[PDB]
Amino acid sequence: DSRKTYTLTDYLKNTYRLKLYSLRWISDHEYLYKQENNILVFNAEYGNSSVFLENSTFDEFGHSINDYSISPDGQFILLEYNYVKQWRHSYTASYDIYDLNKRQLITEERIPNNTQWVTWSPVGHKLAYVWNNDIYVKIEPNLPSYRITWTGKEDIIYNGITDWVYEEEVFSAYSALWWSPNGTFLAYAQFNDTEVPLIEYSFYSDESLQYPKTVRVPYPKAGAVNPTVKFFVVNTDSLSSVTNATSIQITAPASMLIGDHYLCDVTWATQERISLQWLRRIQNYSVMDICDYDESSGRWNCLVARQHIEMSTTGWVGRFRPSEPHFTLDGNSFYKIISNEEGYRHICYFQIDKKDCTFITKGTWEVIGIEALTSDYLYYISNEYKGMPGGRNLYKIQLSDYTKVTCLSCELNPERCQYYSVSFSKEAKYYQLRCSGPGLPLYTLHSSVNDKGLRVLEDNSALDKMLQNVQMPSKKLDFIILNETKFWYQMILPPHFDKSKKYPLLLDVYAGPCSQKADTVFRLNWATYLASTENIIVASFDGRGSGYQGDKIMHAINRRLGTFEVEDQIEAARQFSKMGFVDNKRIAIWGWSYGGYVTSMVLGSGSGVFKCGIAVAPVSRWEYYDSVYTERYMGLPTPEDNLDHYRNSTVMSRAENFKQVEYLLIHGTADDNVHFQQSAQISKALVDVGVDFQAMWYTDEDHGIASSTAHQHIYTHMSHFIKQCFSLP
Amino acid sequence: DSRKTYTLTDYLKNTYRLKLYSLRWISDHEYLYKQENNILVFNAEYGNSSVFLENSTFDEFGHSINDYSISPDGQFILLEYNYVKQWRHSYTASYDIYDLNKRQLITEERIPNNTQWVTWSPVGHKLAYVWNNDIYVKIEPNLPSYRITWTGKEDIIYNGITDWVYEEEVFSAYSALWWSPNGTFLAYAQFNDTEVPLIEYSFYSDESLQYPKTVRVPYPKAGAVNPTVKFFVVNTDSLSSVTNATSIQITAPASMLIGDHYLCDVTWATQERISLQWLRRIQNYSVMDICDYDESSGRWNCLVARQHIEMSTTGWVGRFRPSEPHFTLDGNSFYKIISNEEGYRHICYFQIDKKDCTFITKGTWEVIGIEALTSDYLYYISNEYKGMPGGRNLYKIQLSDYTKVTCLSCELNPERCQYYSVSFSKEAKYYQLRCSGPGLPLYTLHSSVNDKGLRVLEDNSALDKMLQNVQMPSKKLDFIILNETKFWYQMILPPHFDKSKKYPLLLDVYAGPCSQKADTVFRLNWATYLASTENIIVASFDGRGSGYQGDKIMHAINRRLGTFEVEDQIEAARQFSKMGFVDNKRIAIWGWSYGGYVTSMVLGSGSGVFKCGIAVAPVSRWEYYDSVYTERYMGLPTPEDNLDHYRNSTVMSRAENFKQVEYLLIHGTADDNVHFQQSAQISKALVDVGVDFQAMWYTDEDHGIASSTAHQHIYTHMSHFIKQCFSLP
Ligand SMILES: Cc1cc(N2CCN([C@@H]3CN[C@H](C(=O)N4CCSC4)C3)CC2)n(-c2ccccc2)n1
Ligand SMILES: Cc1cc(N2CCN([C@@H]3CN[C@H](C(=O)N4CCSC4)C3)CC2)n(-c2ccccc2)n1
Ligand SMILES: *[C@@H]1O[C@H](CO)[C@@H](O[C@@H]2O[C@H](CO)[C@@H](O)[C@H](O)[C@H]2NC(C)=O)[C@H](O)[C@H]1NC(C)=O
Ligand SMILES: *[C@@H]1O[C@H](CO)[C@@H](O[C@@H]2O[C@H](CO)[C@@H](O)[C@H](O)[C@H]2NC(C)=O)[C@H](O)[C@H]1NC(C)=O
Ligand SMILES: *[C@@H]1O[C@H](CO)[C@@H](O[C@@H]2O[C@H](CO)[C@@H](O)[C@H](O)[C@H]2NC(C)=O)[C@H](O)[C@H]1NC(C)=O
Ligand SMILES: *[C@@H]1O[C@H](CO)[C@@H](O[C@@H]2O[C@H](CO)[C@@H](O)[C@H](O)[C@H]2NC(C)=O)[C@H](O)[C@H]1NC(C)=O
Ligand SMILES: *[C@@H]1O[C@H](CO)[C@@H](O[C@@H]2O[C@H](CO)[C@@H](O)[C@H](O)[C@H]2NC(C)=O)[C@H](O)[C@H]1NC(C)=O
Ligand SMILES: *[C@@H]1O[C@H](CO)[C@@H](O)[C@H](O)[C@H]1NC(C)=O
Ligand SMILES: *[C@@H]1O[C@H](CO)[C@@H](O)[C@H](O)[C@H]1NC(C)=O
Ligand SMILES: *[C@@H]1O[C@H](CO)[C@@H](O)[C@H](O)[C@H]1NC(C)=O
Ligand SMILES: *[C@@H]1O[C@H](CO)[C@@H](O)[C@H](O)[C@H]1NC(C)=O
Ligand SMILES: *[C@@H]1O[C@H](CO)[C@@H](O)[C@H](O)[C@H]1NC(C)=O
Ligand SMILES: *[C@@H]1O[C@H](CO)[C@@H](O)[C@H](O)[C@H]1NC(C)=O
Ligand SMILES: *[C@@H]1O[C@H](CO)[C@@H](O)[C@H](O)[C@H]1NC(C)=O
Repeated sequence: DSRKTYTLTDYLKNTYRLKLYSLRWISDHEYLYKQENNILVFNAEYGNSSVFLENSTFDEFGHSINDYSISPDGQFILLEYNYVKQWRHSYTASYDIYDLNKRQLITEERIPNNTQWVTWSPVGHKLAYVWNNDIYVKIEPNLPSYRITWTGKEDIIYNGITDWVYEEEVFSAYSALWWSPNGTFLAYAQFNDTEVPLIEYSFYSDESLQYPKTVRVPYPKAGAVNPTVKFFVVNTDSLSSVTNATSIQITAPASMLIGDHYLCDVTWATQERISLQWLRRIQNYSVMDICDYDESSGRWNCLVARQHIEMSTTGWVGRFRPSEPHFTLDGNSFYKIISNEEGYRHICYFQIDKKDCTFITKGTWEVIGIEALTSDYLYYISNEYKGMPGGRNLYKIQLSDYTKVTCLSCELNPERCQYYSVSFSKEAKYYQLRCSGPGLPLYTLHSSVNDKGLRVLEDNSALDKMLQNVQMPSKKLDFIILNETKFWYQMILPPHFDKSKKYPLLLDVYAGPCSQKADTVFRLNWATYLASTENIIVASFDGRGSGYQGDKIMHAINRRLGTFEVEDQIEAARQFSKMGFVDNKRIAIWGWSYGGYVTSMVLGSGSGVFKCGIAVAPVSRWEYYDSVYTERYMGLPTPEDNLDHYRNSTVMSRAENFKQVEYLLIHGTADDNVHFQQSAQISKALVDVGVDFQAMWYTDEDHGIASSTAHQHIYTHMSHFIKQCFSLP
Repeated sequence: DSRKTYTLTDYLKNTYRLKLYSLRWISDHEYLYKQENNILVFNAEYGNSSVFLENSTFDEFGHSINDYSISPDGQFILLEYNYVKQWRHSYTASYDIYDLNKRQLITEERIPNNTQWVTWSPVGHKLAYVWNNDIYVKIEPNLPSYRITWTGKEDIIYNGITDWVYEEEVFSAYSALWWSPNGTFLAYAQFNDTEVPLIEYSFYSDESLQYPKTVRVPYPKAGAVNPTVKFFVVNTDSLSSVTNATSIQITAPASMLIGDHYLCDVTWATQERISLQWLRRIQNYSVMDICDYDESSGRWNCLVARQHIEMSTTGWVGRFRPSEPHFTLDGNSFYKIISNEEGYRHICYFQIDKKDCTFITKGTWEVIGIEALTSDYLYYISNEYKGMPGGRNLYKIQLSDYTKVTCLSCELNPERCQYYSVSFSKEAKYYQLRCSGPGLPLYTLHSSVNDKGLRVLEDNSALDKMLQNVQMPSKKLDFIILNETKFWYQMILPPHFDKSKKYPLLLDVYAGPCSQKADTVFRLNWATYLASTENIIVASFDGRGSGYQGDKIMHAINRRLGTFEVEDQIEAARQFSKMGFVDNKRIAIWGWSYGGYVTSMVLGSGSGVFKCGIAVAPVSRWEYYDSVYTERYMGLPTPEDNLDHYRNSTVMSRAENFKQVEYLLIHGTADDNVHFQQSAQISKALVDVGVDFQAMWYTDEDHGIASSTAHQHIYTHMSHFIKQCFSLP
């Protein structure tokens, strides 16, 4: 063979690029799509377009525009710029509104600078924005704001936005406001961080800064004091008629009030009915309230007959958070994903005043998500097809006859596409299918009335052509058996793979609870280069604790992080050698984040299986990590709860066993999530026992080490180390 | 040759220890010596001893005593324990006092815990001590203490102790207390750091600390707000237990009060005469005031007729600060090292009320220090012997005839001993010589009356014969010519050095202003292992800006740090590489601190001479370093002064050029001196141009990376690096 391989320059410089089809549905019939930096509107039924916004229109705006969003009624567009990333989801920016009718910018009563979030009402053109930790509402883009809260206080009181931990762990989103479905009410959460301890780290900034600055974030580590939360609803329709419109509190149930708790879900049901879920600090008990506006009293009431209680015997509640409800039009019933009697996650259907739900799906497989609900159908993604827990397909269940279930995606192109996501139009008339593997991604448009394919949106044939002429790795997804249970693994295999030759193996690890590293997604990444150019088999493996294959497996690491998930990676490696195509002298392991911890635990296990390993931004001790995530899996680090296992599960306690391996440790200094602290303590421990290792810090990089230069630097650095570890003299 | 080499373990585990003989003169006739934990008193004339303190006297004391300090009159002993390091000289400790007459510990009115500094008066047994930034005085060990200052305040107001920058740079000590020669008066300085910005960094502590802490130190960076200082004198003979102490302030001369300035020297002349020097923040103007106590007034008066002005046109004043005066018995005249007209540092004789001084020494060589003064002789150390700048000998000059100069150490043992330091008895009747090279250290005792050599104190006999069984490297000290100027170098040469063989070379750099790395001192260090086990030549070179050779060379880097001193190392290496025994393909460079800065600048120079190098705790940008040190050499970083060269002289600007070399960058996270920031900015810059390098941070280590485990770990890592850099294909 004489075609070039997939090299590291190829990966780092993005020579081979995936084409996407990111559309935004503006109605049941139309979607927006960015083409040549023009923004086009598409008729779904026929596939014709017009230009919605010409690429010339903001030439003389004077600012690089970061993003855009159109009022639901089409009359205005919101423009975002001066974007500066905050955490994983949060950022600040400047904003302006362009009147789409008048074809004019709006210059009075403008959204202030340094605004933290902004949302259109779901209908019409109301705006809700958060500035200086307070909520404000405009009825019309050009009119003065109404202030909603007066309590905003930097790092202390958050109205309508999350604090660090609620952003990262609880909502995995920044905003904490929820418009009612026709824009009348605005629901919002308020977070109090007064007694939450601060993480403190240096930020060095450009070299022109003489003194480093101290970044200080309220961040509760395990067992520490948590933010408290309150919930409010204001009637925005009365702001123009009243001076200071009252924010009506809905208090948490008495069974949450008895101690530390969380607000873990907000979902509107109807115009006058909202639902909330709370979760005790011990994350095995949740309560859903369903609350109705009492018109004559102006107050919200949650009838105890409508409360629903979820609880767990074998582990925590939900995959990561208690699962969200989906309401039928009338708000009298709802669908929720919950773990059945066998431990598998399936769709359960509730009436709002009955506690017992009815299961509409079942089997040894799981529903991944509920994607849309019409009067006749519920659409959902699952891994049912062919018993492949790492597969994804779109299903449709007939509401009047549960035995009538159609796979809408399975057989469309079943050699090329086993992993789907979906985007439904506003009332589910159309759906876009997004196939992400095991062949090249494919984007298709479908009409829901007949379930027929309307046209191919993006098929990536341009790329396929280029890839024909490159020695690509292949991928093997399969299982092995242990104690009579299936555990999946995938392998990125060098081109011309030969079962008779002996290959070096790199074990790629994440292995956190409900993770999945063995799937059917097509990826171009570092592993691609390693299999293609360096002839390394890159393996991953879903051992105990992993997701989408049921509770028996997922909860097996309940309260016991740093055990089975760790042993099973080692076991995985023993089984690859046993396959006879793996050089037992050249087994490596590497992981980022949770994977950094597992890699490190495996390297300090004293197993003899691995020659070397790389840990990037690892957890090193569970007490250093955040309360919400750590406590969900570990409980509390108190003598009466689970301290023994917190202390027994640190990387540092294994320092002496790192004498047997070559170790590369890497961490960004401004990592606000897994604090440099945690690698500072691994390195100190290794020094203390006289172990030599390799280290790299990334100045002002966070958990993602995602900046362009640093991204390339870290994969270059790691490549040398892998090659060095494997080099044969 | 079947003998072992001096290995890396040998260096790190101190297999071969230099024996010393540290004594403390107590009179003109006797000294103390710590022998097998016992304290012995020696009579100098005869060499006989008695036991002063038996080691077992405190067997059941409670804690391990860190240090002892006997009152000058021999009645009491101060016991130091609970020693906790602060900066380079500062610490806190606890203290108890033992009465040698009553043979019992004092239990009444003990010195408080966390005492910052304590000192006996130079006669008798008074005590002055600092606690919570205030000065206290005990006339008797058991008597209640009088409080002298009430202004003391953490990180803000310092009485009788220094702030960070005065400790490190100005006094190079922590005390700011000066007893008068018979203990009547106590002179002290007060520092005010109110507007001095804080350096902040993380400290991680032991594993069990859940949240890292932020250390905050008042530290002025180049051009920032400096501390302000005041000077006071209190009569301790007139204290009341009923009235607050009265401190008489001596204000600085008007020509210092016009702007930012420093207090740089305090030296008592008599019982009632004290001298101070003040230095302008632009450190090329200093003035000495001489102030007499006015028995009528109770005030101290500094007659302008007694003011002494010192200035430099080519650089700064004094080697690092203006030199100390050595007064005669009556205090009417004094001796002081100042730069002569040829820019060589020589002894000048001053009358207290006359502007001009008289140089009593002269020549193209320099006086290192004045060590002792009698009515007949001044004893000094100089580098005159054989015009060797890196050698050190003891001389006496006859005060009535300056032509009568006698060398007291030159001829004692020329082959073994070319580097001396001395220690005189109280009245200069006896002196100790410490020879420390080029052969093994040798300690001897002498009498001044006829310069008889009484006896050998310690000759390092054991070690000598130990070393005979090891393949010890040799040291070569020589010079090269650059523009008709002699510049010196040293090479640590491997055993059995073979000039027809080609050796790899490591350039060991410091190169700071007034530095000296080519000398005759005998050292057992990293370079020793390198030459002996690894057969690497380790060279050091003293180029422009190096000290002890006149201001023509020392001042060449004035306002121009990171130029000639960097250029000169490259040229040295260049020249070394053209010698026949140097492998021009294997030349490395390393430095710590200022040498880390030079190493990095050299590596970024684009010279092509060096294949690899190591920088430990380097300065990277002069604006990050402290004011006193940096401004002395660079002036102010304003466009009206020397900003451009502050910006021309960064490691960061040279990042591109690292592309062609292998670089290891190492720094401790708790470095209060050269802040981690300096390396964080280096790392970021290399990341930004795409240059691979190696790195190592040391959690909670400071500038010395000196804790036993970190020490062994750093040298282990560096050894691995150098060996890898020097391996052939
Ligand atoms: C399919 C999916 C994945 C996740 N998450 C997002 C949060 N994520 C954690 C956020 N912080 C954690 C983290 O960063 N570490 C944990 C231990 S090592 C570092 C992961 C796990 C996956 N969510 C989710 C979780 C909570 C609310 C909504 C969605 N849903
Ligand atoms: C023979 C000698 C050496 C020094 N010094 C001590 C202080 N030292 C500086 C203290 N901080 C500096 C430092 O640590 N860096 C400077 C450049 S990189 C880091 C060195 C230089 C030599 N002194 C001295 C200086 C001032 C007062 C009294 C004595 N005398
Ligand atoms: C709108 O109403 C709120 C609540 O009634 C007012 O906020 C209160 O103001 C008082 C005194 O200023 C504080 O002591 C209370 O704690 C505040 N309560 C809350 C919930 O913030 C607010 O001032 C009103 N706004 C206007 C413009 O009148
Ligand atoms: C956020 O929480 C703190 C308590 O954790 C509240 O602060 C207290 O407020 C009362 C007045 O109602 C004071 O008397 C207390 O002394 C305060 N305690 C502390 C610890 O500061 C604060 O009001 C809360 N903020 C809200 C709800 O906006
Ligand atoms: C959105 O839903 C709200 C909530 O029901 C509607 O507000 C009510 O409108 C009816 C008119 O039929 C009145 O009887 C009630 O007094 C209103 N209640 C409140 C609290 O405002 C609102 O009309 C709907 N808005 C739109 C645009 O359809
Ligand atoms: C230490 O210095 C600060 C100034 O740096 C002094 O504070 C000033 O005090 C004067 C008189 O009391 C006031 O007029 C100023 O407003 C203060 N300035 C600032 C910036 O605080 C402080 O008093 C000094 N302390 C001592 C003991 O000398
Ligand atoms: C140390 O020297 C001081 C300063 O001269 C002595 O104090 C003076 O002593 C004389 C007698 O010799 C008295 O007439 C003065 O009134 C004293 N002056 C002051 C300012 O106190 C002191 O006696 C000496 N101290 C010791 C312990 O010998
Ligand atoms: C703007 O619009 C047209 C697409 O029809 C094209 O000429 C141009 O490439 C577009 N893109 C720009 C100006 O970035
Ligand atoms: C697409 O074509 C139809 C005609 O069949 C027309 O009515 C519709 O408005 C067109 N839509 C767009 C977005 O161009
Ligand atoms: C929730 O967890 C705690 C401790 O793990 C346990 O004692 C409690 O009974 C649990 N609740 C349920 C319903 O199992
Ligand atoms: C040394 O010897 C002399 C006797 O000649 C004696 O007086 C003196 O006290 C002795 N000194 C010591 C320190 O033991
Ligand atoms: C220092 O602390 C110890 C133990 O806490 C205490 O017993 C002792 O009295 C203290 N020392 C002084 C001088 O107060
Ligand atoms: C001495 O002065 C200080 C501060 O000025 C004051 O706090 C203290 O009360 C005074 N004490 C006496 C006894 O005068
Ligand atoms: C001190 O240095 C400055 C700045 O280079 C210079 O202008 C001046 O001549 C010097 N001061 C004296 C008193 O020589």
